[PDB]
Amino acid sequence: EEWSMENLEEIAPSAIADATKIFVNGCWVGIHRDPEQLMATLRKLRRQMDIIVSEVSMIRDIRDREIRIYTDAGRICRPLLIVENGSLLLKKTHVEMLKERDYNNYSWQVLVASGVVEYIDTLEEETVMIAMSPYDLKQDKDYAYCTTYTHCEIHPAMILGVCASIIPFPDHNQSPRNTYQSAMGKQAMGVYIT
Amino acid sequence: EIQQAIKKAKDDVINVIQKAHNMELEPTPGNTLRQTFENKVNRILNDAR
Amino acid sequence: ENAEEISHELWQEACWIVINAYFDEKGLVRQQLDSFDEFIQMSVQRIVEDSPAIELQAEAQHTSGEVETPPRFSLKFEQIYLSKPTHWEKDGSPSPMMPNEARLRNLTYSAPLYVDITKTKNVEGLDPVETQHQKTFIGKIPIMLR
Amino acid sequence: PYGFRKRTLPHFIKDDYGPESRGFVENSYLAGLTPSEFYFHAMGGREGL
Amino acid sequence: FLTGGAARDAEKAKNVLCRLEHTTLRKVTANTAIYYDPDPQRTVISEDQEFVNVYYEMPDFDPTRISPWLLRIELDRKRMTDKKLTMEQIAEKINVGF
Amino acid sequence: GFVGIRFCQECNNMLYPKEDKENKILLYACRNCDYKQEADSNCIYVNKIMHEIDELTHIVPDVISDPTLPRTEDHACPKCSHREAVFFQAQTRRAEEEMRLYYVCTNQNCTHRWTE
Amino acid sequence: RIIAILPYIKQEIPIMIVFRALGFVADRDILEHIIYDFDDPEMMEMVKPSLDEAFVVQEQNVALNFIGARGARPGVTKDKRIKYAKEILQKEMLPHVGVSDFCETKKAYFLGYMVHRLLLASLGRRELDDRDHYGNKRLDLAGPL
Ligand SMILES: [Zn+2]
Ligand SMILES: [Zn+2]
Repeated sequence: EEWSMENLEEIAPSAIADATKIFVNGCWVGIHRDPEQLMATLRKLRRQMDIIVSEVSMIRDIRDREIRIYTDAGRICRPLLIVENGSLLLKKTHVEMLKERDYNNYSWQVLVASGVVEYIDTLEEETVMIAMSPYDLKQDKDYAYCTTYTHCEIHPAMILGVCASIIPFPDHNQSPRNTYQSAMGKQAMGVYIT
Repeated sequence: EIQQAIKKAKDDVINVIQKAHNMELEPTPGNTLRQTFENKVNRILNDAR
Repeated sequence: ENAEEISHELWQEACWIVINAYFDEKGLVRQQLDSFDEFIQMSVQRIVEDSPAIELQAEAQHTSGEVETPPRFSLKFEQIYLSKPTHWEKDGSPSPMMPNEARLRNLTYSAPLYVDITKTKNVEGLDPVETQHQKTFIGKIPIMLR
Repeated sequence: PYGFRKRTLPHFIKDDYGPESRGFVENSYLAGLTPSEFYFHAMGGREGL
Repeated sequence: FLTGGAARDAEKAKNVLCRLEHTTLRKVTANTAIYYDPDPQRTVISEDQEFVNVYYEMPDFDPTRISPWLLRIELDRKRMTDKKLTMEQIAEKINVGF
Repeated sequence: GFVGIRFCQECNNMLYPKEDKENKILLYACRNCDYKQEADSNCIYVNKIMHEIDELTHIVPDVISDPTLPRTEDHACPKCSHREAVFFQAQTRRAEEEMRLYYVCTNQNCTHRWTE
Repeated sequence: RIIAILPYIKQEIPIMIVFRALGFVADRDILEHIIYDFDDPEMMEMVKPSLDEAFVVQEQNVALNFIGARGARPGVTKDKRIKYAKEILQKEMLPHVGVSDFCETKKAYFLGYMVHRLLLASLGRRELDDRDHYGNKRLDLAGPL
C-alpha cells in the first residue's frame, strides 16, 4: 500500500477492467496498473530478505491479470538457482566461498541471502521456466529450445526421496521395481542406531 | 540404425505437428481433429518402437 | 568476466558442493523442528492472547436479601513461560528429565507451562482491584526431540 | 496430461506437443533415462499398481 | 447391418445414418435472433426484403393479424449438406410440431 | 450485429424491451421505475451456437513478458515488421478443435495480435 | 441461473438477493461488482436470468428477510430474522475477508469476483480447477495440528 497500490475501498468499480488484481493469502486487497514492474520489485525484495522473507510465494497470473501472494503454512518449496540473461547467478566465487565454509562461515543461509537461490513452491512453478542443466543455457539460438530461462535445477537426482535414493542407477530400472525397493528398504536389517 | 530410426520418427512427428498447425491435417471420419492428431502421433511412435 | 563462469566438471563438483551445504545447514527433519518451534512460541502466545476473558457475575437468586449489585470478577491470561523438560518425583523433588530416562522409565518427555493470570475484582460503587497470579501451572506439553 | 498450464513439466514450453514433452522415451534401459522421461515412466508405471 | 443397395453403396448407408442419428436444431443452425418487425413487407433486414415480399404476395393469412415480433434463424449450409436436409422438411416439421 | 444491455438513468435498474401500439415503436422501458427511451437497434436477444470469437481481442497483450511461452523469429509482424513473435494455442472451448496457432508481436510499442 | 449456497442455510438463494442484502439496491452497481468490463457481450447475456428471477426483491431489509426466512430454526416477526441474516452475512459469509462491521464492500467485491470466475469458466475463457493439482494443497505438520 505504500509502493503504488490502490485499495479496494478507495476506487470506483468501473476502473478495475484494465488493472491487475492483488490477492494476499486469498484476500483481494486492491489493484495495480504496472504489474510487471511491481513483480520485479517484489522479486528483488524477496531475494535480498529485506522485508519479504524467502518463504513467501508470489505468482503473476499474466493472462488472467492477477497477482497472488501466499504466506501461510503448509506450502512446499524447492530451492532453485537463479538464471537471468541466459547465465547462472552462481559463480566460481561462491564455490570457493563454500570451500571456506568448509573452513569457517559462508553457510547456505548466506548463499540464499546473496540472491542466487530461491525457494520456488509448487504454485510458482506454473509461471517460471526451469533449466534441467547449465548445458541447456549455452545452446545457440538457431536450435535453442528456449532462450528465456528463469531458473535452473541444482541436480535432478534431488527429485527422489530417502529410501528411493539408495538405489544404484534408478534410471536404468523399471519404475515398479524402484517402488518395490522403496517399500523393502524400510524392511532391511542393519545397525539402526548407534 | 536404431538411433537413426528414432530420429527419423521424431522428425516425422514434428512434421505432423507442423502440418496440423498449418491447417493441412484432414480429420478422419468418426473422430475430431485432436483424436486424429493423437492417433497419428501414437501410431508413429508405436511403429518406431 | 568469463573466468567466473563455471565449466562442466566444475559444475558437477559445484552443484554437489551446493547440495552438501544445503544438507549441512538444514538437515533432514527440519520441517518437524521448525513447525514445532513456530507452534510453541507464536501459536501458544496467540492462543493465550486471542482467548476471550472470563466474565463473571454472581446470581444468588435462591436466598433472601439479594443485593441488587452483585460483585463481579474478571480473569485474563496474557503471558506464557515454558521451562525445560522437568520431572517431579513422588516426594515432589524436581529433576531434569533426560530423553533416555523418559524412554527407560516409560515417562513422557514434556515441559510444564506457566501462565500469568490477572484477576480483577469489581464492585458497583467501589474501585476494582487487580491481583497478579504469576507462573500459574496449567499442564505439561510434550517436547519434540532436537 | 498437462498437469501444469499447458505444460507436462516446467522445463518444457507451453503448447508443446513434441515427443519429449508428450512422454516418448527415446532411450533404452541400458542407456538410461533422462529425468523428464524418468518421471514420465514413473507416471506410466504407477498406473499398473 | 444393412441389406440391398445400402450394404454396398456409401450414399444409401449415409442416408441410413442420417435416418438413425438424432439431429436436432442444435446440430444444424448457425445462429438465432429475435427482432421487432413493425412492417413485414418493409422489414429491417434488407437482405430479407428481396424475398419476403415474395411470400406475402399470395399469403395464406392476413398480414395485419400477425404479431410484429420476429424470430430469425440463420442455418449453416454445410450442416444442411451433411444431414442431407432441405427447408421444406424443416417447415413441415415446424408446422406439425406447433 | 449484436446488442448489449441498457440501464435506467433514474434508478440504475435493468431496462426491458416494451412495445407501444399508438406509435407502434419498441421502447426500452423501466419496470421498477418510470423511465423509457427509444431503442437505437432492433435486436433484443441474439444467440450464436457456433459463435465467431475474436479471440485476438480476448488474449491479453501482456503475455509478451512470459518466459513460459514459445518464441519464433521467422513470422514477421504484419504491422511493425518485427521479426520476433510469441505463438500459443487458444484457451477457449471451441478452439481446441482447430490446432490453430496465435501470434503476438513482442514489441512493447506495437503488440499486434494476428493469426497465420 | 446462478444461486448461492450459504453456511447454516439448507435452502438455495439467488446471488442477486444476497448482493442486495449487502447494501446494493441498484443493478448497475452489482453488475459493476461482477462484470469488470461493460464491453463484454456474452457475460451480459449470462447475467440476465438471475436479474429476471430476483426482480421482486428490491430493498435491503426485504433481502435480509428473504435470507432469514430460510435459515435453520427461523425467527418470528421479520426483524430478528433480519438480525439473524446479519449474523450470516458478517460471521459466516467469508470470514477471511473480514468479520468486523462495515466490511460489506470488500465482501461484495469478493463475491463479485467469485461470480466473475464462475462466468469465466462457463464461457470457457479459463480452465477448470483440478482437485489433485498439488498447488491447491497444504500440509498440516506438527505445528497447526
Ligand atoms: Zn428506472
Ligand atoms: Zn509489431
